[PDB]
Amino acid sequence: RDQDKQVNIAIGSSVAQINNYAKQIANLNDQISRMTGVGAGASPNDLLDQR
Amino acid sequence: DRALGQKLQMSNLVDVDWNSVISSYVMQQAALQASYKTFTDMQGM
Amino acid sequence: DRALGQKLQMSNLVDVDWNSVISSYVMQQAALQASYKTFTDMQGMSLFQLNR
Amino acid sequence: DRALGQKLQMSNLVDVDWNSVISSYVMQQAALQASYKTFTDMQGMSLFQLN
Amino acid sequence: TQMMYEQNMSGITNSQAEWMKLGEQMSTGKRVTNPSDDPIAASQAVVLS
Amino acid sequence: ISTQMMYEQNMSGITNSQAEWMKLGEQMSTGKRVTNPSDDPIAASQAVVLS
Amino acid sequence: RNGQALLDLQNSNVVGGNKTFNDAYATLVSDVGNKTSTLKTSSTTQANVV
Repeated sequence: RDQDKQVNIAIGSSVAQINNYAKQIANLNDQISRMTGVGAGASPNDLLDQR
Repeated sequence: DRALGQKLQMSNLVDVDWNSVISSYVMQQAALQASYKTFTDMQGM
Repeated sequence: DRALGQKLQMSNLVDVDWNSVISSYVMQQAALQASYKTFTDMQGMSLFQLNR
Repeated sequence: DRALGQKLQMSNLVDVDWNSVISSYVMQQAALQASYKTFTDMQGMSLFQLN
Repeated sequence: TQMMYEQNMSGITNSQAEWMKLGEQMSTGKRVTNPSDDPIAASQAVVLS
Repeated sequence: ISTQMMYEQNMSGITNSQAEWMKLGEQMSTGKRVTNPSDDPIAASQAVVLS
Repeated sequence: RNGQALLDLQNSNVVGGNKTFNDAYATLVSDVGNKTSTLKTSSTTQANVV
């Protein structure tokens, strides 16, 4: 039973982090578009790799 | 024996592997030296 | 016999297992040595930040 | 044993932690070397004030 | 000219900060300290404690 | 600044490790799990009553 | 026996009623962890942008 006590709360804590991932990438991708077009020849190579 | 199992399972989470960290430590020291030489040259311009 | 039993009782309160403490201080001595190195290394390196 | 207790009690007033002192020693040693360097370079710049 | 100085200097800074962290863990001997060292497993550490 | 910080840190960690080693040395030399009221007082009191 | 009963309080779910005291500490820890991680990374990314 105690093994399950660990497992359940651990996954429950897990899920929120992926929502954090999603919103972070949402805003990041919001910016990469501008930095690509406004780059107009430049490229945020770090924003390429980091995402 | 239950306590022994718990004791080692804790190490699994908290502890640090000496070898990996010392290797990374030396490597990053080398990287530091590289960066410093880079700086002093570039400032030499 | 009643004295013997209490004599055995006494030790568990106050005596020490020898193997645990020995192995312990050995390993902590090794860790102590390693951190000692790290101090010496880090300060000598910090010297290069300005050895220039 | 009471004399030993005195001895340790003495230490608290007069004994020096070798690690603290040596750390401070190398720290101020670095300061001493660096400070020399700054004087030298500044004085060279002064020499160039006239040139 | 600024950009170049900042580029290389901040290179030095992040290289140091990396080494600082490796230095932290090595000197202490603990791989994990805090939400920044372990936002996840430290909770199970509490449980097992 | 952070040079200072990290050397100090090393100092903190090394001192804590040494303090552990020194308490180990205490019990080591004495061959006793306990000698003081501030080790674990209850054991001490039980020792007096058992004596 | 009342002394024996007190100890069981620690085994009770009451405060964490969906949980116990243990899990209050641990879940608060997990919360600060998620916050620390996500905010740190957002800060780093926006610093890169600027």
